[PDB]
Order: sequence, then C-alpha cells, then structure tokens
Amino acid sequence: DQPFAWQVASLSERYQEQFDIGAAVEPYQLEGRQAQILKHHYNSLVAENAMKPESLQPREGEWNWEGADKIVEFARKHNMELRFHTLVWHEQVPEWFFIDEDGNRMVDETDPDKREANKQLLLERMENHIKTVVERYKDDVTSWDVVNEVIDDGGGLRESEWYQITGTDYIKVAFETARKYGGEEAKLYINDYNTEVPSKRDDLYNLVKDLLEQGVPIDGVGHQSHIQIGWPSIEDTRASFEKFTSLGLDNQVTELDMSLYGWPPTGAYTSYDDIPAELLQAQADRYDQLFELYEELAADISSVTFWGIADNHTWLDGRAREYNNGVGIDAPFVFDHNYRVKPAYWRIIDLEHHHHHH
Ligand SMILES: [Ca+2]
Ligand SMILES: [Ca+2]
Ligand SMILES: [Ca+2]
Ligand SMILES: [Ca+2]
Ligand code: NI
Ligand code: NI
Repeated sequence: DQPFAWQVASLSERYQEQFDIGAAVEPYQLEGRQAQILKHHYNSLVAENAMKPESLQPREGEWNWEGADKIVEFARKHNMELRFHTLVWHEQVPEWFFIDEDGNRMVDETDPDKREANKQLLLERMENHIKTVVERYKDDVTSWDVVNEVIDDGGGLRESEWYQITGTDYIKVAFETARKYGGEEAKLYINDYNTEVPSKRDDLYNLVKDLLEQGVPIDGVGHQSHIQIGWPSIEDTRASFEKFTSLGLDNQVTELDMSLYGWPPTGAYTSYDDIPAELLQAQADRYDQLFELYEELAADISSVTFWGIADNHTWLDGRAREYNNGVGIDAPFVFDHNYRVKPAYWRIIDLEHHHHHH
C-alpha cells in the first residue's frame, strides 16, 4: 500500500523558486491529519467557503467572522500565504444586496430614475462589504479574488444581478475599492473557470485590457482550472497564461482539481475501490504534463492552489451525485481518500526531465 501523505517529501518544497502550492480548506479541517498534511505539503491557503459573501455578511450588518478568522490564524501560525475567495460573485451572495429600501427587487424595477438610485445603492453596499473585509484582513491576504466568474460561457459578460443593475461598473468599482483599502501593495485578481477555452479567454482578456486602459487596478488573473484527464489541452492552457502575461498580469492557478470523468460526470463510480488503476495512471500522466507546463511558465505563475487536500473532501463528489441520481464519488487530487499518496503524487514530486516526444 502507498505511504501516507505525511510520510513523503513536501510538495511545496519541490516547487520552491517556482510557485507556492496551496489548498482550499474548511475551518474544521485545521486539526488532525488534514492539518498535518497542510503543514507538511502546502505553503498557501484559501477558504473554500468561509470567506464568500454569503458566509461573511448573510444579512446587512450581520458579520460572521469566526470561521474565516480561524483560517487566518492558521495561515499566520504556519507561515502560509493566504488568498481571499471572494469579494464579489453571482453565486453564494445574499439576496438582501439586490432589494431596495422599500423591499422591492432591483432587477425587476422599470422606472429609469429608480434604476439609477438602485445602482448607486447597490454599489455603496458592495463598497462597504469590500471596505469592511479588506480593512479586517489587509495584512493577512496576499491575493484577492476581487470579482469571480464575471464572463459568460456563451460570450460577453455574465448577466448576473450585478451586471443587470450596474452594468460593468460593479467590476470597476470593486477593484478601485479593493485598491483604496488594501493599499498599493494589495494584489488584486479576477478569477474565472474555463479560462483555457479560447473564446472565453479572449472575452476575459478584452475586459481586463479595457479596464487597465481606464486605470482600473488589476494585478492578475485567477485560473480556476477545474479540469479533466483529457481536457483542456496543454496548448490552450499555455496560450491562456501567456495572453494575460502579455498585459503585465500575474497568473495563479486557483482551484485545481482533475476529475476522473468528462462533462457531465455521468457514469461515476460509487466507491473508491471501483476506480480502475489504469484511470489513476492516466490522471498521473496528465498531472505530470500539467506541472511540467507550470514549470515551463513558472515566471508567469506565482501560485498553484488545489481546491482541496485529499479525495475524501471535494465539491466534485457533490457534482457526481448531482448527475448520478444522488450517488457517486470523484478522486481529483494527488492524495487519496485515506490520505495515501496516489500515482499522481509521485509524478509531480519527481525530477523527471526526459520529455514526452512523439
Ligand atoms: Ca462495486
Ligand atoms: Ca513563479
Ligand atoms: Ca471524493
Ligand atoms: Ca513529473
Ligand atoms: Ni509565497
Ligand atoms: Ni514527464
């Protein structure tokens, strides 16, 4: 049987002078074996859920800091950089933001003058959310996901409530507000998934380039990297990183996981013991090529964060159940559900450098 994660060489050490290695965490994972693995292998953290808008301010003026603070305290004690997920997002956002002072839904307003009043009220609420969070955590966060998933998969901007009420101004104001209270030293990111898809990559590039030309402070791009064993291509990943580097932007890989399945994750395995060894080998081959690319582009990438620690906790389990009538698991990491190393661990810890020509 493979050794446990706490018995093998550190991932973060292996990528010194290349990029930090991070994990998404819940506060209840900051003890026992999961905390031991974090300290041994990772030098950067992000809150999986405790810092989302609905977690921090579920009602106006009701602040829920405890879980977020525990993650900050862990990052302080163990010398881990900390990313912030996330200041502004169309998911996991409390409904009160988009309700006017009469209890009406701003998105349904038809009077042009009340629409403008709603836009200013919503922006003030967004500004106050950002101000309060950034003032609390400024000296503990080194990468802010200021806005998340603002590009539509079908082209153009996502027509969320934020966009419906404020246009693109919520994006401009969010970055300006984060800069104002974070100071010039704060590093401000726009985060998204499928950034490797050329059409979406290009929409994100055009948005950021236009905003930079207006003086909006944007320092980098977060690539969620919710990927598969056979998709997206290394070539498309490379092109995406380089396109944002061409604007003077940092790149971070922010939510890396490699599903066993395609999309949708139909036909998922219902137990880890049913996963064929050849599939874990294919995952290992792909992770090898992926981290070889990251090494190639290490000047362009400051950190690579996995959206979890080991296979026993991943949002991909819930996704598998969604498309398989409530049953199914996924195994996206280099540490398996019992914290034992997987073939992918060996393939991204090693110093292999013989290339894979065909
Ligand atoms: Ca079975
Ligand atoms: Ca780097
Ligand atoms: Ca799992
Ligand atoms: Ca390797
Ligand atoms: Ni670092
Ligand atoms: Ni290789």
